[PDB]
Amino acid sequence: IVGGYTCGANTVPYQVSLNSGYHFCGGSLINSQWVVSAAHCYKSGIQVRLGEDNINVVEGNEQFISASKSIVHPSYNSNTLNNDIMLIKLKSAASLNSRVASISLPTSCASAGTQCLISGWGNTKSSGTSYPDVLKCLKAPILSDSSCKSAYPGQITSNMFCAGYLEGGKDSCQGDSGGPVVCSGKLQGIVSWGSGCAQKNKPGVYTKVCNYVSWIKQTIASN
Ligand SMILES: NCc1ccccc1
Ligand SMILES: [Ca+2]
Repeated sequence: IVGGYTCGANTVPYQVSLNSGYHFCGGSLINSQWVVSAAHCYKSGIQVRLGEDNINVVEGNEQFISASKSIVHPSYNSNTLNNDIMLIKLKSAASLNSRVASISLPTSCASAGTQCLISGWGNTKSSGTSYPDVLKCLKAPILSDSSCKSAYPGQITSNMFCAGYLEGGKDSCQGDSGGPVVCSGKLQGIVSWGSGCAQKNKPGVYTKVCNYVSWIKQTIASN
């Protein structure tokens, strides 16, 4: 997250870190045994780390649980990033508490102008590289479909939305991928892609979660 703020320990209780020897992507806990992330975060050997603040220090609220199963969206296209969503099942159910909690799925899509909370352990610099130890946060509005399409000609599908600031300075970044965009207490987006971080006229692009609620629910019901 570039241009954000320190969230505060365990204040984003649905935020998970995906670890394969190191943090490599975010995700969102949606029930005691399932995480939503980005399909482009897929790999084998995932340990889901819940209850994290500093990802380099054991601070006492962590739960580390291996994945038992990954399910990349049936229609994910890694070239266009259309349908950039995957589900991860935990080998055991997480213990839910005030610091480790699921986030509600949308009942309805969100509209441009809605404020949302974006979070992660990704790069905090738009030029160069500095990766934080503690969780970072950014409040950002959803942008209109027309603004998003103007910023990225030929690239925005019905499964994507832009959020952030056209002027630059505030955005998600590499290492935030897969993490949450929460609006009004609902998971509306997944950190997906863009062009660089926090550059003028290049806002972040997010997977539009409301389009996937039926698939998420029916996948969970049979897996
Ligand atoms: N600045 C948007 C973004 C997020 C994650 C990865 C690449 C780009
Ligand atoms: Ca920790």
